[PDB]
Amino acid sequence: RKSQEKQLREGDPRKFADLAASVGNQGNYAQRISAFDIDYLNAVPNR
Amino acid sequence: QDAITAVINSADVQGKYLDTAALEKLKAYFSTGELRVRAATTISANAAAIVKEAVAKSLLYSDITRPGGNMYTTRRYAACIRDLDYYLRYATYAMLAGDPSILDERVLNGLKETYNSLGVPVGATVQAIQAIKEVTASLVGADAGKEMGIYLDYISSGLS
Amino acid sequence: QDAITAVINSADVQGKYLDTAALEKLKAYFSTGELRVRAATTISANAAAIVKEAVAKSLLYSDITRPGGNMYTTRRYAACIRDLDYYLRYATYAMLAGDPSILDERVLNGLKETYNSLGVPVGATVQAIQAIKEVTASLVGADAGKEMGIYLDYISSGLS
Amino acid sequence: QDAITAVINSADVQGKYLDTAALEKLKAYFSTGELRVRAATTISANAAAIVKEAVAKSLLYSDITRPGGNMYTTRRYAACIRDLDYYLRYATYAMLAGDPSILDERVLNGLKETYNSLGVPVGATVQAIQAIKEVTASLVGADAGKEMGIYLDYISSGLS
Amino acid sequence: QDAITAVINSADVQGKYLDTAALEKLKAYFSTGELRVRAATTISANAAAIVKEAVAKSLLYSDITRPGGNMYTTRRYAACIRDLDYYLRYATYAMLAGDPSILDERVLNGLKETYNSLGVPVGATVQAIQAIKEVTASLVGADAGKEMGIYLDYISSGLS
Amino acid sequence: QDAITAVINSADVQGKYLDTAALEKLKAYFSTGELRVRAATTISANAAAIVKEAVAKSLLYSDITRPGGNMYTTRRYAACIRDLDYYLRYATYAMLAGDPSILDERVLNGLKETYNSLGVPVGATVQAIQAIKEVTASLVGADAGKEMGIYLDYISSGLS
Amino acid sequence: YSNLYLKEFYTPYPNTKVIELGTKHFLGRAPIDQAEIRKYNQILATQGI
Amino acid sequence: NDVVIPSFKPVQARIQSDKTPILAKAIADLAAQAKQMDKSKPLFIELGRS
Amino acid sequence: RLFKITALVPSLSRTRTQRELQNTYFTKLVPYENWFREQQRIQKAGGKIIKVELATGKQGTNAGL
Amino acid sequence: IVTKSIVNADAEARYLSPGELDRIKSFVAGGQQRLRIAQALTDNRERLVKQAGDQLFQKRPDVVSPGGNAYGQEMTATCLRDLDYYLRLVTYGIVAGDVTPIEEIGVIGVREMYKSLGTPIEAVGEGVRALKNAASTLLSAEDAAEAGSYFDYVVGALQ
Amino acid sequence: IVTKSIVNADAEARYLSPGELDRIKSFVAGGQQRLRIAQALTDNRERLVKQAGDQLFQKRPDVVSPGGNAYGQEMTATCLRDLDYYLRLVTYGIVAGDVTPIEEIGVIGVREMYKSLGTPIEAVGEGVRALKNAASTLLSAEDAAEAGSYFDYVVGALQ
Amino acid sequence: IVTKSIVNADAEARYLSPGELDRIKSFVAGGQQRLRIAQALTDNRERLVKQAGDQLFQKRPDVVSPGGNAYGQEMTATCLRDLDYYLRLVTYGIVAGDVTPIEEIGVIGVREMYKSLGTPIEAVGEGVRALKNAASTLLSAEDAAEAGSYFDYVVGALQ
Amino acid sequence: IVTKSIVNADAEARYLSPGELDRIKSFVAGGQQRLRIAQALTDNRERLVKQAGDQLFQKRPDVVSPGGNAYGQEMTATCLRDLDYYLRLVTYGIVAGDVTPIEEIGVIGVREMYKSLGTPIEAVGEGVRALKNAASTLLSAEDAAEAGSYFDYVVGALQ
Ligand SMILES: CCC1=C(C)/C(=C/C2=NC(=C\c3[nH]c(/C=C4\NC(=O)[C@H](C)[C@H]4CC)c(C)c3CCC(=O)O)/C(CCC(=O)O)=C2C)NC1=O
Ligand SMILES: CCC1=C(C)/C(=C/C2=NC(=C\c3[nH]c(/C=C4\NC(=O)[C@H](C)[C@H]4CC)c(C)c3CCC(=O)O)/C(CCC(=O)O)=C2C)NC1=O
Ligand SMILES: CCC1=C(C)/C(=C/C2=NC(=C\c3[nH]c(/C=C4\NC(=O)[C@H](C)[C@H]4CC)c(C)c3CCC(=O)O)/C(CCC(=O)O)=C2C)NC1=O
Ligand SMILES: CCC1=C(C)/C(=C/C2=NC(=C\c3[nH]c(/C=C4\NC(=O)[C@H](C)[C@H]4CC)c(C)c3CCC(=O)O)/C(CCC(=O)O)=C2C)NC1=O
Ligand SMILES: CCC1=C(C)/C(=C/C2=NC(=C\c3[nH]c(/C=C4\NC(=O)[C@H](C)[C@H]4CC)c(C)c3CCC(=O)O)/C(CCC(=O)O)=C2C)NC1=O
Ligand SMILES: CCC1=C(C)/C(=C/C2=NC(=C\c3[nH]c(/C=C4\NC(=O)[C@H](C)[C@H]4CC)c(C)c3CCC(=O)O)/C(CCC(=O)O)=C2C)NC1=O
Ligand SMILES: CCC1=C(C)/C(=C/C2=NC(=C\c3[nH]c(/C=C4\NC(=O)[C@H](C)[C@H]4CC)c(C)c3CCC(=O)O)/C(CCC(=O)O)=C2C)NC1=O
Ligand SMILES: CCC1=C(C)/C(=C/C2=NC(=C\c3[nH]c(/C=C4\NC(=O)[C@H](C)[C@H]4CC)c(C)c3CCC(=O)O)/C(CCC(=O)O)=C2C)NC1=O
Repeated sequence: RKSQEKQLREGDPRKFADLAASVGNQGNYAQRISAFDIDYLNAVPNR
Repeated sequence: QDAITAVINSADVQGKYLDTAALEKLKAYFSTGELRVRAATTISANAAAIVKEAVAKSLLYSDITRPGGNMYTTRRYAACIRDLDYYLRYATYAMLAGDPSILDERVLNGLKETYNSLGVPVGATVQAIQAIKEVTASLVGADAGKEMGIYLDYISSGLS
Repeated sequence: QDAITAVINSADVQGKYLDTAALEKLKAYFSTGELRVRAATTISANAAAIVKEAVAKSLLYSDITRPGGNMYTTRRYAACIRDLDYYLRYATYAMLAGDPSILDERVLNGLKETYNSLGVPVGATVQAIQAIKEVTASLVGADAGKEMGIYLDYISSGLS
Repeated sequence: QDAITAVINSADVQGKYLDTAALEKLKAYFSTGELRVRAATTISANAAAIVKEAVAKSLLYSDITRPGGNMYTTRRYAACIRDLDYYLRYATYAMLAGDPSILDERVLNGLKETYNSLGVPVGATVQAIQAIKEVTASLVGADAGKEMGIYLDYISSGLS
Repeated sequence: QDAITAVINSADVQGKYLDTAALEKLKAYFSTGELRVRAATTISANAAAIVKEAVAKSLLYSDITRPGGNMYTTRRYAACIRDLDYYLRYATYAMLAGDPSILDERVLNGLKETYNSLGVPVGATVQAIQAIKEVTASLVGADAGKEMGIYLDYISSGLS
Repeated sequence: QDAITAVINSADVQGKYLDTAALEKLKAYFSTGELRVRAATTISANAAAIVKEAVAKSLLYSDITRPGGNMYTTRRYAACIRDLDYYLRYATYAMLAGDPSILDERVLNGLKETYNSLGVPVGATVQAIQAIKEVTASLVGADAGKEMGIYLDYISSGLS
Repeated sequence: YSNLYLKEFYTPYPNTKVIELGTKHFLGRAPIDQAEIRKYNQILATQGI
Repeated sequence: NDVVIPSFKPVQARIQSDKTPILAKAIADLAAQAKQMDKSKPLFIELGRS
Repeated sequence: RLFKITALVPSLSRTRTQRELQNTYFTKLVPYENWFREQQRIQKAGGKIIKVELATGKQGTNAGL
Repeated sequence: IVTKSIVNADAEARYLSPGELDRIKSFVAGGQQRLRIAQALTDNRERLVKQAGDQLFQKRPDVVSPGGNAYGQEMTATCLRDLDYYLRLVTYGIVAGDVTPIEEIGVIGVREMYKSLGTPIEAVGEGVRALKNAASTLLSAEDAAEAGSYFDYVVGALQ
Repeated sequence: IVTKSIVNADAEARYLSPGELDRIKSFVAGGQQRLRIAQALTDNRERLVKQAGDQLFQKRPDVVSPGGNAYGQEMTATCLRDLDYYLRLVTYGIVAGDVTPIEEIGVIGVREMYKSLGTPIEAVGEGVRALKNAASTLLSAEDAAEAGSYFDYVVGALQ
Repeated sequence: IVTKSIVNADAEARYLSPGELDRIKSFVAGGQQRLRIAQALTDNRERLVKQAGDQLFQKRPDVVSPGGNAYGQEMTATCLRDLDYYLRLVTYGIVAGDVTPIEEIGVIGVREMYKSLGTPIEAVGEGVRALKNAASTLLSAEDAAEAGSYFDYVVGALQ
Repeated sequence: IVTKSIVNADAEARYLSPGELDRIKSFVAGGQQRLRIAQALTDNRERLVKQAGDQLFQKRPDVVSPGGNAYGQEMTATCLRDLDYYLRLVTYGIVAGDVTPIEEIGVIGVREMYKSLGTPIEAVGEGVRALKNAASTLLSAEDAAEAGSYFDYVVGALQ
């Protein structure tokens, strides 16, 4: 309790934390394509 | 050299004072310097994106990056990116000077000697400079893209 | 040195007599000496309470008084109280003189050498002097707290 | 110098041949060289991860990376990463040599002079080298982490 | 550094935005820049005349230019003119920057070491810089001569 | 006084009008005023139960309610109930104003001297006010509970 | 380039001192200010001598 | 063996901005420029400014 | 990997009174990663680069230089 | 309206009424429109004050007559500053919802003041009426009813 | 820009050439517009960081994705703090008129810092591009051009 | 002045710093005044060479004297042709804005040329000073300042 | 007088005792009379040096006599310059309230200086006595008492 009561110093990471929550945007989900079925030797295109 | 310095030199070697045609040339340069500076700023913005888009347009997924090609080894890929960054940067300098003499003095001097010594393919370089020119003419607009494409085509024509 | 002695010295090294600007400086000092003396009296009242409140604000219940910190040993806690009492006392002397030269001559002379020799943390000292300044500016009022905070911030700035 | 070269030197300055105690020292070195080489390989694996974890343990989210601290400017952050990579690399060299003389000759020679000239905090450097030592002793195991921590503590003790 | 760059740095190391006192400092600099530029122009006019008048005021017809003095040899007279031109030029730079840090960084760094190594008399140099200051304060006016004499007296005080 | 009249008084001492900073403060006050109204209703619901739970948690079955204490007598117990009822009511008023100065001017003017002269203990009142703060924070909610607790702690700090 | 010079000046001397001993030999004079020590220290950092 | 020049110790100046006394005269003259009547806009708005 | 270069330097700034013949024109070998900044430095003086030739190196080889 | 409700419930022994809490809720709901009206009146300070003062001198030429009080450039500048002060207090009252800022800054002792200054009260009142008419023409219609009714309080309280 | 010309003429033994004095006089003339642009970017900082985080996390969702660096509230707060730092350095470069006091604090060693932090530099460049777009919407045309100047320098520097 | 900034930023691996872009934009703005000054010095050349020969041969009569170099009509015609050359190079430097295309043609090897021609260089410096005085009489104040700039460079160069 | 009490309480480990604070408050009160006395002695300096040289050379004619030191115009000008110096130090001691900043510059090594200059010290004491008499004629009674204080200190010091 005595670590939270001093004061967050200027230029902290917490001040911009609230802004991050406001923007939201959870990142994208996994593609699900499996590296065993990619067939990478045939899948690469020339040019 | 400049366009200003070229006009001053052409007036100097005759012993001529600055007549009205030279003043017309300098005033045309002072008119075009606005878009020259704005074009140089936005080309200095995203030069790496221009080089990336140019190799993705022209050189990637060919046989050149396959084994046997000249861009197979990763030091050769880095040298390719370096050469394209050189072409774009010196074309920016020649665009802001308004005179292609720095291309003749600093880039196009002994370059075919080097590219025939190392076995560098010349036609793929010309097509890469062409893709550079298309990308920066799209990025900067048509009106400054003309002057950018003039010096990039100067590099392409002197290379061939 | 004083503010009086500094004015006399600045008039002396030119060989100048006391002109009207120096008389303005001395008369401003003779105007401000009232609150200077009253502030020095009430700071001399409760210096121990100021140091106690300052360590309770800044240094206590941190890792500094925990083992591993620089104020863990009880002789080091007593040395901390001694250093803070020194800062407050010499700031009182510099406030009543109206000239920070005694801080430069008696406190700030070889102090960073000592604090880097002993491994004393400098930022915690600066914070403690800041808490001293806030406590005495609350205790004495704003009008003399400005002049007290000037010399305490002088000690803090020379320490850093 | 080596442990081999130190044994040969200590036998040489007496004019002594290789007696059985020196052969014991060399055979102990030839026994320990297995884990010496394996430890050096896995430390050369992920040195950047070790330095990243060490600054995340010790130096990050402090006042040192805040403005006013010595790691605020981004060139100073890059110099901090460079110094920690130096400490880890030369500790790897001293671990594989089995003799701390290269630390005395190449790192610890004029380093306190430099760190007191630039105003670099010494205690934060010692704690960063300590966090380096804990991370690599976790990463390599206890049996080679002892010998890694010996030379890292040698750097820490000579720095102080 | 500048006065602008010093204000920006002092606001930066706190993490502070540009408060009204810093804006007052920058607006005072933007007020004084007029006479700063005009003074720098007329000092760049006749620097050789200023150095000539200064050596004719202070150093000439003394024992210093007599044999046995430090300005007897003609290469030493040329080195004297070079040093005085350096003092005037760097004082012009510090006057136009409005911050004496370039004097501390480029002139006053290792200068007493050099002048005590070569046996250069320091007091005659101080009197020559004083004569420089009087000549340029007469030449530029009192209002810019104050700011010129501040940095010339800074060089004189750091030299002693 | 309100938060609105505080904003108006601050702008009136400045001598300017209500532009965007004061307008944004007023928009903030309006947005919290909705939940402030809802909290005023839910506090005026069961003020008697709040005082009853507070005295049952804190003051009952102690030495002050026993014979030989300040709350022994029936008129003294009724005065205690009405004082806690006041502290709740004026903390409700200071919550709805968004401003503690009306609360200070109303009760903290003379309650210090009154509790001094009557021999009323201060710390038991501070404990009772803290019990009111816990009961109202449990009853109303989180953010309106801490809004109530700000002014209740203001009362408890003014009595101490 | 030769390993001789590597054994005379790089091996008994640190990375800080080799900058001055390397600009004394080639350029004929000490390094000028701190930034000229910083660039050469980065070159001795991620590249060889 | 000891290093001849380890680094360059940064030295602080003994004048920051309080001197340079018409940068300093400008601080004052311009701070007092704000509160002298500023006649550019109508006069009635310029008697009501504290 | 070395190059054989023949090049010329202008020396425009000062009127040299010494021999200074080697510098204006030379035929020298330069290593691989060195010819880069040599190229750049020769172009800084406006120097003509006459002929670049391979001395050492087979082009198109990847390992072993 | 919060201060007045609190002191009215302070005179009694009881809390704030449900009716009064509805008043505070409706005042909060209309507060954003009141800030818009304050925005328009802040940004139209110059021309509103000048048009109202010149309408006053159009109606009442006695003040700018040489026997009058507002004779001369400085006196008429102070006249326009008085109208500026009253428009500022009207904006404060539009924002607060009370008339206690208008009252205790500019209403409560103004008769004795303008008696000792030699200034007629009715011409002040006619100038504030001109301000009411001008700000009524600038704003939206029932928004102008809102602004002009606070102006109406100032006009009726000056006389 | 004065330190630039001073060290530029200081490497030479010559004085400051009067064309450099002309450029200093012109910068001294334009300093008032520079100060207004810097104050306009100053007071509206949290809007710019909000819209920059908006446009960035709409553009690149991998920092939002748990494999990326800016995953969670603490890491996304550090991300918006980095964008706040870069906006602050852009205001410094707007006042100073030349990109030295912003490159000295934000550019000169940024690639190895972000490499040993794990974050990609292209996402930071896209964040400064979003800051440039939001400040272009916030300012007028001649102000957005002169702000997009230094924003453009940062975007070119981070790549 | 564009070649100066270009080779200045070209020795470095950095781009053109935008303070240099500001000085190029300011030179682009002042180019019209530069062109008018150059045309005014252009059309009035023979007056300037006449008054320069006037003031020089009044100042130094040894070139007129038969031991000096400019003795006779042919040598004095070559002398005024040299002054014509220097006026032409001054107009080139006025247009270019920086003294590179005039030093490249008239300054960089002039001392050994005039030494192996027998002429003194101080008389040439006095001739360019006379050209500066005559052009100062020919132009307005802000034009004579900016012409005496490059004339001053030539006078300092010939010494 | 503040440095006196400060080093006085500083040799001890105690604070400034409040009787010393009373004497500092009283000196702070009398500082205005001190400043008026110092300005009155300031503006009338050349009268005081004239009358001091008058009364001294009437009193002791050996400095006028060629065996004495102050023989000739140069030596008598140096003599009146010494009297000017001592009047200046007396004004310093009048402002400072205690004789430390005047003894530090004029008293502490004066006997060996005047001994190795050849001048007698008693004539200097008579000169400061003449300065005291002229300033006693120049000032009022309570001002001449407080000036003759420090003049008396100098006269006692030179003997
Ligand atoms: C400023 C003007 C300028 C240029 C252009 C220049 C080019 C240049 N390109 C080189 C190599 C190279 N250049 C290329 C470039 C290419 N090969 C391809 O397949 C593509 C068609 C093309 C890229 C678009 C490659 C792949 C190498 C690597 C050869 C090697 O090093 O093994 C080399 C050999 C040494 C080195 O890179 O560091 C030079 C000097 N030097 C200059 O001073
Ligand atoms: C008048 C000016 C003046 C000062 C300040 C001064 C300081 C001073 N502080 C010392 C120690 C110390 N100073 C501190 C102070 C601190 N360490 C912390 O963690 C805090 C940040 C800070 C207290 C606020 C401590 C803890 C020691 C004990 C070190 C030791 O003795 O083992 C010592 C070593 C010997 C001794 O105390 O008796 C000196 C000389 N001397 C002076 O003449
Ligand atoms: C509306 C603002 C306001 C307040 C708060 C107020 C308080 C107040 N409390 C009083 C007494 C009292 N106050 C207390 C209070 C307490 N005893 C304790 O042990 C506890 C610490 C505390 C109860 C929580 C007691 C016991 C008395 C009567 C003491 C006596 O018999 O004289 C009196 C003297 C007259 C009386 O009421 O009997 C006043 C005026 N007056 C005001 O105008
Ligand atoms: C092989 C042995 C060896 C070391 C260690 C070495 C260090 C060294 N560290 C330096 C700077 C620095 N060193 C640090 C390091 C630190 N500051 C802190 O706050 C932390 C406690 C610590 C990092 C853990 C920093 C921040 C600078 C930047 C100072 C500056 O350049 O402005 C410099 C100045 C020039 C430069 O970096 O390029 C040297 C020479 N040189 C060597 O040859
Ligand atoms: C915020 C509340 C407030 C008000 C209302 C106010 C009025 C006010 N009006 C004044 C003068 C004046 N006021 C007027 C007013 C008028 N001319 C007329 O005939 C009209 C009826 C009226 C215009 C509405 C005139 C002519 C003077 C100058 C009188 C003098 O200088 O003696 C003065 C004295 C000079 C000054 O300090 O400006 C005050 C204080 N001050 C306040 O703080
Ligand atoms: C003013 C000069 C300056 C810079 C440039 C700077 C960068 C900086 N970025 C950091 C972290 C960070 N920086 C980012 C960055 C990003 N989020 C992303 O996905 C993007 C790639 C990018 C921003 C949109 C993240 C995610 C962290 C936290 C990483 C970690 O905790 O390991 C940290 C370590 C934590 C801290 O102490 O703040 C520093 C020092 N600090 C400075 O003082
Ligand atoms: C544009 C660059 C440029 C310069 C500077 C230049 C100088 C120049 N001056 C020359 C002669 C001369 N120059 C002068 C000069 C002077 N009369 C005096 O007394 C004064 C010292 C001075 C001028 C006022 C004289 C007298 C001669 C003829 C000398 C002779 O015939 O030997 C000649 C040889 C004759 C010729 O071919 O014109 C050259 C080349 N030529 C150039 O193309
Ligand atoms: C402010 C402190 C201070 C003192 C006290 C002072 C004394 C002083 N008196 C001097 C000379 C002198 N002083 C006197 C003095 C006198 N004429 C007489 O007959 C009387 C005995 C006496 C004055 C009435 C004379 C005659 C000389 C010239 C002696 C000589 O040239 O050898 C000189 C040497 C010449 C000079 O540089 O002025 C000094 C330094 N200088 C100082 O800076």
